[PDB]
Amino acid sequence: GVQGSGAFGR
Amino acid sequence: GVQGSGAFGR
Amino acid sequence: DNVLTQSPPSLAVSLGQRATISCKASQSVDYNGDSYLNWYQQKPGQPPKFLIYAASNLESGIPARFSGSGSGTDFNLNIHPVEEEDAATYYCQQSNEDPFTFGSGTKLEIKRADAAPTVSIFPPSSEQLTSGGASVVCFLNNFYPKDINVKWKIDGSERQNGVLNSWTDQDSKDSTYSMSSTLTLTKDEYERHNSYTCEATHKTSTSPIVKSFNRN
Amino acid sequence: DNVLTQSPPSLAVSLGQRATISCKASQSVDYNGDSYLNWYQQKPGQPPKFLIYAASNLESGIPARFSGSGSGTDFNLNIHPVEEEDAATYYCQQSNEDPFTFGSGTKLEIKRADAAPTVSIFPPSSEQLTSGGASVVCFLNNFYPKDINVKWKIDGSERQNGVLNSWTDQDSKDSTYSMSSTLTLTKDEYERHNSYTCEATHKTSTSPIVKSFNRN
Amino acid sequence: QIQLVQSGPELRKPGETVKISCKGSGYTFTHYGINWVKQTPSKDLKWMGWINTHTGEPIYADDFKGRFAFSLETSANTAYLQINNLNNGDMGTYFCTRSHRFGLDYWGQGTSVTVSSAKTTPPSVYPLAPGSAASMVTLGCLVKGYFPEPVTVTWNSGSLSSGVHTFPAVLQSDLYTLSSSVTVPSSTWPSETVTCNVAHPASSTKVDKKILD
Amino acid sequence: QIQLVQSGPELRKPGETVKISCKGSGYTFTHYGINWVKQTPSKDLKWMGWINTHTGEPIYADDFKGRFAFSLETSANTAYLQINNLNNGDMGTYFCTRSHRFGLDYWGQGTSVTVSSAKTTPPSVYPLAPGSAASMVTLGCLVKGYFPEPVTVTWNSGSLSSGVHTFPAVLQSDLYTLSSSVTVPSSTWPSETVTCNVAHPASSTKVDKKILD
Repeated sequence: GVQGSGAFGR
Repeated sequence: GVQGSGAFGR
Repeated sequence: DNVLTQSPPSLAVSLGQRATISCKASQSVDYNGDSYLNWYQQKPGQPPKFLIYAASNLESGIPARFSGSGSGTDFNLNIHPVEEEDAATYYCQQSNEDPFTFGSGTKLEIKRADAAPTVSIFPPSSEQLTSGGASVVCFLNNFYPKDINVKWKIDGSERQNGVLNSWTDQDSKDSTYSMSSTLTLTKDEYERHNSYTCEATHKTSTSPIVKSFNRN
Repeated sequence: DNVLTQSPPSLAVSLGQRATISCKASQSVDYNGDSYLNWYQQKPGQPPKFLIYAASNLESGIPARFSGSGSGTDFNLNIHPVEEEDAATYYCQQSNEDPFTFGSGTKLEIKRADAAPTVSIFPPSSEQLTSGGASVVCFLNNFYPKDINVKWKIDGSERQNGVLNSWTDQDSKDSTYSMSSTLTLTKDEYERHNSYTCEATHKTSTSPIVKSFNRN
Repeated sequence: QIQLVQSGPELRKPGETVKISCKGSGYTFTHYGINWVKQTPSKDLKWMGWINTHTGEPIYADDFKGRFAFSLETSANTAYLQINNLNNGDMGTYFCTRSHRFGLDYWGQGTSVTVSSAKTTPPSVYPLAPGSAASMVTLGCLVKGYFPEPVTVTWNSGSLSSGVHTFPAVLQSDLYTLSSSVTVPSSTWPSETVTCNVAHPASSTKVDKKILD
Repeated sequence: QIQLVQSGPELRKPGETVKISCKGSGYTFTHYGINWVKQTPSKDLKWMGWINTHTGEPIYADDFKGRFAFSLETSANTAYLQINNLNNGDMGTYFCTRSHRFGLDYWGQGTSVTVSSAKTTPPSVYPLAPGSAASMVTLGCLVKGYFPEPVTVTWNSGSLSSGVHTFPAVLQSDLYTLSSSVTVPSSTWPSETVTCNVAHPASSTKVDKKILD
């Protein structure tokens, strides 16, 4: 795996 | 720490 | 010897409620103002854990939800509020005379709300197949209550032979149970059929829980 | 920004009961079927601990006594049964938009049965005396409730100046509080008097708790 | 940071001898007595006696008088339990514990003793990957056809453990079989490596099995 | 066995720079993002932004745009936070956290930053032994007249900890003072050695004080 958490992993 | 436990430490 | 009798042998307590465990000694353990009686907690795979000494003194570092009472021949361990981590066997022990003796323990079980199992089926691996055997594995994880029934189906027909089941001890964090069901066949027997089903009933589902694969 | 408001700012719950903490978002955190809202637990001196994600999903390894609910703008953390280890500040957090935001936290305090303090007085050490200072230290340990009052006496007369008090956070195992009281004098002032008393009132005692030494 | 650490699981044939160590650290070893406790297969706890670590003098419980010997190597901060002429009744887990004024405070982790004339057989370790047509994913390892107990199983050398269920072994046809599952987010497998680490001390085997799709 | 370990407490004068490291282990470092979180003195939590550990690209929260820089040394499995031109408002504890699909799962232990023009002063450490005329015994250490926070206190190098109360420091006259107590059975002191281990990173001081009657 996970680079961006939450909104950033979209 | 205590050599003998309980009764043995008497 | 000073025989320590515990009761009940086991009990189930709902989360947040009080567990009361009794220890009765056949000889008094009182000496010079103190009762030489200790309580331990044991979880499977682990050594006993020192909880309480001299009937009522909490060992340093132990939660104050544990408390002991009594003198002479009659002692109680109290646990309130009962928690998920508290699933264990509890043992009393006297140190007033040689030999030191332990009670035979009281198993504490935790009651909680229903939890639905997560059910996973696994085909034989290539590695085992190249060896001439075929195991099909089914995991049924984190359910409550413990009451479950598992059926194996081969091409729609129920298979009873060559099935071995195993169960975990109640989980220290969510108080659920888990089960593993393994169906072992020869490779030859395995390749003569195509569909393999692990089918479970648990009270949390109105229908059976079905997991299958095709050897295809 | 998406401002997260928590309530209450703090609360006290008796052991074994339910804590309910609310988080209200100024913007919806719903995206594609999921609420992007997480709960953390923080104890002083420690980083936040990941408890719950996506409103209601328990992080692996976390006790099932913690549970979350809600969607849109309105969320709750539930803790039942409340335990000694559960004294902490709890924070909600959204990840639906840049910047990620946290609530300002709800402090959970644990209510338990009375506990009497253990009170210990300590004279200045030789080492500090050779340096020209004199501190007299009093520990008042593992009491409940938090309500306590400490008086210093020098030769029977109450001393207010040069006293500094410190308190620990509620204990993670027995839910008690501890206090330290330090009276600092010059060596010269210290040697002009002989009896030093740390005197405490706590509700668990009908009279004050007196600890003294003589410089003799 | 005080601990008592014992030697590993032992397998012996009937009539043979076993010697078990208990090493204390984080305190002065010769200042505290060591007690020995047997746990039977049925889980009963039996006190075997104790050794004074300053004088070296042992005291044996009446139930453990004859074939049992407590000794010391104080330069190793270690106490030993020796059992001579082993029989099936000696099977169980043996614990050293430190003397406390009333109780027994620090415990070693246990040393199991198996008595058998059977040959050691190593386990076969198989990956359990989801079928081709199958947000959380469950994987496993099958550890098949070994003797004796125990085996130890970890996942990712300790990095994964909360999502793990390692099931008690089952005996069928004089051989043991065990399985272990691990449940992780789909964001961790297959993009990240997931491996089960299996050890069978009796056969001196250590196997790592990567779970692959 | 996955952890994020940060560098130690930092003291700087106004206008200076601080660089803080966060080292990840037990997983592939370049596969997970690192987020940075500030905790203010009043205990508010503020998300500062994140760095993609595969591309090296940082994203800053609007509140942390200007004097803050996220960087990497992937060969060290380490992410850095740099704060330039420090002011009093930058005081607080800074946390690295690993990205999770929804949340922030693994956290570093925190790195406190103190901004001050004051000189570092080492602590004086004094034993607290019971008076001559005084089954459980309480002992302590007085850690007096230091700057800045923090100090760390242990007892017997970690062997005693459950019986310990280490009290928050108090500020009087630009200097901090803290005390720590330890409660043990009378069977452990004075017959066994009890020592407090005090460290003040800012003054590079490490002191062991044996408690003697």
